[PDB]
Amino acid sequence: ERIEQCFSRIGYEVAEGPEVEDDYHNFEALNIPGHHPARAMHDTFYFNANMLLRTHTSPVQVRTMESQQPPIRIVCPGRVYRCDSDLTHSPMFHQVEGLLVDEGVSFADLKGTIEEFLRAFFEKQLEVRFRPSFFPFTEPSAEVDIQCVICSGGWLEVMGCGMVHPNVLRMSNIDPEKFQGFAFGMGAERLAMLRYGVNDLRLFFDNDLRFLGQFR
Amino acid sequence: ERIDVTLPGRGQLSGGLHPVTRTLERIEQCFSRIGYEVAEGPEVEDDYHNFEALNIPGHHPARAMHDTFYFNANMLLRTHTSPVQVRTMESQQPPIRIVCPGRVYRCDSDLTHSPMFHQVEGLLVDEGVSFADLKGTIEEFLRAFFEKQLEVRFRPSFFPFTEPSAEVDIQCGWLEVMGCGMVHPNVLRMSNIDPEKFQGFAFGMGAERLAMLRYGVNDLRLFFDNDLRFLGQFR
Amino acid sequence: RYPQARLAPNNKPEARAALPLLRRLLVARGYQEAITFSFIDPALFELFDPGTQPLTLANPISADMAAMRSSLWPGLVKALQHNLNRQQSRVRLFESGLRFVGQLEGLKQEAMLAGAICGKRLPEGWANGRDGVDFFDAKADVEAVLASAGALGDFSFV
Amino acid sequence: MKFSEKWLRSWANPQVSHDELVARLSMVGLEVDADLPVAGAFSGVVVGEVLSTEQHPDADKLRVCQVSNGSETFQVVCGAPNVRAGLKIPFAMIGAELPDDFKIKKAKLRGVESFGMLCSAKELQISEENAGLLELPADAPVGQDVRTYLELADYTIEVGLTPNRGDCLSLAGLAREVSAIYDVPLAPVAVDAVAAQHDETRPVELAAPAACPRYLGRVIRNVDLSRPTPLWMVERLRRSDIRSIDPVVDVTNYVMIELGQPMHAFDLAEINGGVRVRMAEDGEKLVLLDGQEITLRADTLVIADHQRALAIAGVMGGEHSGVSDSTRDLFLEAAFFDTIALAGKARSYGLHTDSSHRFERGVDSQLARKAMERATRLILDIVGGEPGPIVEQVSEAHLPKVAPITLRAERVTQMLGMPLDAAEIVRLLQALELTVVADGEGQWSVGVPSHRFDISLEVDLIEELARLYGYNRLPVRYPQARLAPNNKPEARAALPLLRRLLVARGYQEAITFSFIDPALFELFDPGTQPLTLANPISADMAAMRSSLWPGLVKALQHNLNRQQSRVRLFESGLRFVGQLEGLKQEAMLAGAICGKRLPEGWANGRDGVDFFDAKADVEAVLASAGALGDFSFVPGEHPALHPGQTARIEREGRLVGYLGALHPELAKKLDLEQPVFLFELLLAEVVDGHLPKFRELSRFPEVRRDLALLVDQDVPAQDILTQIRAAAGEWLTDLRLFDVYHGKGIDPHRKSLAVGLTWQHPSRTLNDDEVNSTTQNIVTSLEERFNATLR
Ligand SMILES: COc1cccc(-c2cc(C(F)(F)F)[nH]n2)c1
Ligand SMILES: COc1cccc(-c2cc(C(F)(F)F)[nH]n2)c1
Repeated sequence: ERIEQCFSRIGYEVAEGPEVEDDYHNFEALNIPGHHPARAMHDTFYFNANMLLRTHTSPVQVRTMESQQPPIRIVCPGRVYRCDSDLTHSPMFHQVEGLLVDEGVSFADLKGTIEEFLRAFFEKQLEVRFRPSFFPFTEPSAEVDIQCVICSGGWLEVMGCGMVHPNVLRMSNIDPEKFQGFAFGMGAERLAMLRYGVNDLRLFFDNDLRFLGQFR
Repeated sequence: ERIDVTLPGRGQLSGGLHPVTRTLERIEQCFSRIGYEVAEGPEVEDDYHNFEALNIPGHHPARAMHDTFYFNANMLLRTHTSPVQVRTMESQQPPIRIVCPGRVYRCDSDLTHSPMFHQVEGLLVDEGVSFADLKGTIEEFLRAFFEKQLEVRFRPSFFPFTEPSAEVDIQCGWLEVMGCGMVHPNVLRMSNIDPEKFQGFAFGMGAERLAMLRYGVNDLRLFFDNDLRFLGQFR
Repeated sequence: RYPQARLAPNNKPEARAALPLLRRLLVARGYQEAITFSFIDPALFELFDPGTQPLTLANPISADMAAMRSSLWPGLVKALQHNLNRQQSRVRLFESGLRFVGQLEGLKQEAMLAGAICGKRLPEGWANGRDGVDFFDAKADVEAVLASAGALGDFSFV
Repeated sequence: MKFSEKWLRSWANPQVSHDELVARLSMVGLEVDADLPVAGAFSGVVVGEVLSTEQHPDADKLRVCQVSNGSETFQVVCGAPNVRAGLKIPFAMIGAELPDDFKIKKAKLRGVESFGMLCSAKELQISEENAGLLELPADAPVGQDVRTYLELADYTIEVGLTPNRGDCLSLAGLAREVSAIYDVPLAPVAVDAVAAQHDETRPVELAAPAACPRYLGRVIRNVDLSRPTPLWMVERLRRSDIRSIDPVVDVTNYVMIELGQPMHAFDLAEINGGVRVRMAEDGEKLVLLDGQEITLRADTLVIADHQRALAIAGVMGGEHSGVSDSTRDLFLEAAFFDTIALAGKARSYGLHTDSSHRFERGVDSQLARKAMERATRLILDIVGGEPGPIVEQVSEAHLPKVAPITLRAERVTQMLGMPLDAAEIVRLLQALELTVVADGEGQWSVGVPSHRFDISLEVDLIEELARLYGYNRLPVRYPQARLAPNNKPEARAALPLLRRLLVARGYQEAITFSFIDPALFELFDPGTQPLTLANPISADMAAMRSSLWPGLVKALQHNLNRQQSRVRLFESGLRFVGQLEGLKQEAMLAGAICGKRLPEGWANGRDGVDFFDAKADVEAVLASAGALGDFSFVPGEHPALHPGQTARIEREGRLVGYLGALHPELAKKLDLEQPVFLFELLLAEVVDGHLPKFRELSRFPEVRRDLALLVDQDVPAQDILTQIRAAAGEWLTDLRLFDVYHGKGIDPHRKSLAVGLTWQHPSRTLNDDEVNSTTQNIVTSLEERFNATLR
């Protein structure tokens, strides 16, 4: 609710999609080739050769890009699934993904958006760090760090972002010469744990009333 | 053997909100979703904020006791939520994007008019604001509010605080629903905003009038009687 | 045209009980929302606020609309009896608005949330007890409001 | 990718401390995962040489040694089983400070004087080898500080590389970055060509040039594979997490880690008629060096001879073709394998090697020759032998070629939110070894070097610029937007609204797994085939839920077992209905309750929750958008619910959902002893409502009449209430069922329904005659439709 409010107040529309997705929307449309390791059964839950449980809410952003022409300002909260499960990782979790596609969007615009969102979210004028990273769907890309002012009980990685890849737009009929865009992703449980001081991620899916009752 | 029927459920059920409250919430939402901040101010105001700052001269008929409720020579009950927009302009420098819902008072009362009522006023002050920007804003607001792609008409009017100014009509052969205009240079100047660098637009609307159009309410007096037979209809 | 804006993500703090939130809570708790005139009869004002000089209007619309309210209670009670006289038994109302405390020099204009209840504790129904409302019914309503932002412990009823 | 900083600094030295370098690395896109010292701290330890050993005359486990530090001979008593004359060892002199505050002092061990100590790797925190003394190379410099000699003043930096930086999978790659980052000279290893000593070659055929456009081969005759890998190489490999196995593998690994070129050595005797670089035949069998017997596919590139496959190209060598103890001659290989042609191939056989990784990520297409010469020199140095000429087989047509990219300055300024100077742009791009030629005002033609496989577009160039400039040095702006006022329709019950309503109504919000146990699924949905996962995490998480109920019930009993009596939970989420072809993914709002109706309190009745408590909760939700009248609760049946206490919820005949008590048989099966009440609503049928349509308020009094109605115990109350409304005329303002009686005062198969009927005329007062008239028509209608009677 809190993540959505930060953006909906500034013109972002809440977009939803199906949890049972296809290879095109979940991978192909996002510049993830057929031979890419993310597609494997070691990371992705499958029903058959083409149908799966979505690994991210990125397919929702794809379905939006196909349906309409820019401007696009969307936030995509939802349940996502990953085959890699143990402590620190659950087979099901929640993440919010964002997308802004307009005529003159920059990496400076992205930095501004992310830095202000984190400040708004954590209710502090905290330091925000942008480290170069990689994603098939974005270029340039960054891993976003914040200080330990919200503890580990001197930086913490909280989210990722980047400028939408030209091929990602092109594939979804958006001219990369006319339109630029930025996208971002974050894990809801990671954020909740930082916010509320929750140590064990497994408390989120047990539904013990002694846990739940603490958030009244 | 332990069978039962489909009788009503046990206990308390929900009540509801007042139709004006529903209407104010709705008006605010149209703008808050696009960067407008909700601004509030006092209901007991001074002559400066309520009139002088809004380019209403001392000898102006609106100031008289036939229209304005007074406590003394300088203290009154606000005739509009415009003083809130003034207090905002004094406190900060542009950009300003605000909506000002609230209780307002007018001495003129009988049928079609109540001594107390609600209105929402808007203000946008930035570097390159135009009358085209204002038309766009108003037309899209009304469409959003009445949930229809209705025709919007702008008729030239007058206000001391705005120039140019317009009365805004919508179909159903037309109905006047709100007023607006480009903020007067003197209004900005008085509140330390340079009219050479900054332009702005403002708008005003009556909540009860809008609620009456939306819900089919005939008599404006139903709004302040609080008859449960009236209220219950907006659950 | 539609005006351009360099807008940044923002939000109010998480741990706060806003008035739109509280209104809906009271709705769910079986209350109807009333809006009453801010200026009341000086005699009514005196009944609820003995010894206080109201902030009185110089040109009131009528004499029974001359005093600025220092409580939403006279107005709520009046709306409650308006209904009682109109064949209503169970009247559960709430209002939010300003109170006017003091004379011009030192005047406090504070936002209040007030509520008034009467009649049976529950609506008339086959599954419902015919007990009349009491203090502890209103208490639960206040408790629910006071706990809306996870700070119920910060409050005490003395 | 792990490496020794000392070795990196020998190529490109940043002139900043370790801490500064490790910090910057992450800030330029090479995230450091670890930085550790190569050894423990100690002083006064030098290279010593054992001149003679003698048996200690008063302790058999000890030896009396004469040891030189290159300046003086000292008598040291030693108990290590490997201590012997000629041995080069770490000599800790008197005064030396060893780890864990161990100061070497003078000693008289069993009547014999000892002027120092000889050390093991363990004693010095070098390795965990305490088996004996750390035997140093025969040619070690006697007297030199052991930390100096063994390069112990060093750290191992580990980088978590991104798939686009395959070029950084070597010291050559990483040093090039450092040189760019810090604008410092790059000094790569000078690799002199090794001259052929003979003319023996083996032919090489490129049968698949599209998958291997370049292949280099070399004959190395009469190698002594009994010889050891030198310490410098073992240490360099170790500091990169490569364990020493054999001299030949160690060299091919060393060259790969040093330059980035994976290489392979074959036993020349195992090559029949020269090399053939070709695709495998379908079902071709090859035993790898690790013993794995792979059954190959026609899409897989192999290195073969004229008889059979020898290796799976660029991933792993075969057992037969590979070096053994009996090997006297070698055939060295350094080739370029196309990344596209190799992608996923190792994984498809369940394999992953340092070679497969580098080739998939990209190996500099021009590198093979420098690598070949380097590995030739190292092989001759380590195991001797005689090199023949290099056989280079190349396919010019299939070599990788990236077209030059035009970079526009305005596009850099736009993207970065600030302009960069032309000199700065050129300097940065040229440091990365890109070819920058000016192409008019604020435009360049840039060429991509052979080691870079991630650069093909203008945006990739801008990324490089941003990266090396510093992401955190870039400006901050908020995106512009032409925003118009907008809103969703007024008369709608959204899920955030409904959640808060349920909260206010005393519910706790649960979130359960979307995939459940197929056996649990079967309990709630008998006879339905769930949408089952092909690769579930466990077998009890194989079925996609068709209801939020199994999950809610399970969370409810989780709590019951945890000393909870009153459990009131709700969940919102998708249901999965049908198989892929026709699958419906609908959002649901479900709730589950048990225990006392009210929490424990002095003022609260101790009655337990029932159907009508859950009913009120559903009613409150269904009324959220002023459309309660649009819904009907009809007696229905559901397999998970009690058939005597189940309501089917409908809107215009369409199914909204169900409300009921959990079936006692299901409870038995789940070991649930308490009654549980469930509801589930299809959100699509709940969200729409109606906008208020004002109806004028009468100035006149209302009139009420009460009716006590005797009806058959089984006739539904809503059927009667509906008949009453139909027969009450136009002025009925309210109908209330205020009591139900099924007692002794009447027949055991009947029930009394006490109803209150209110009428109000909008324009006048109602008279008693007309009201009694209307009342009688209601009664008459109920007598004919239900054989009803007044009490
Ligand atoms: C950490 O997750 C992230 C980080 C950065 C970008 C994205 C992303 C990009 C897109 C799309 F559809 F526009 F291409 N969807 N999501 C996701
Ligand atoms: C019908 O009400 C209206 C119509 C047009 C303009 C305005 C208005 C202008 C201002 C201020 F303070 F900014 F100058 N406040 N309100 C109000």
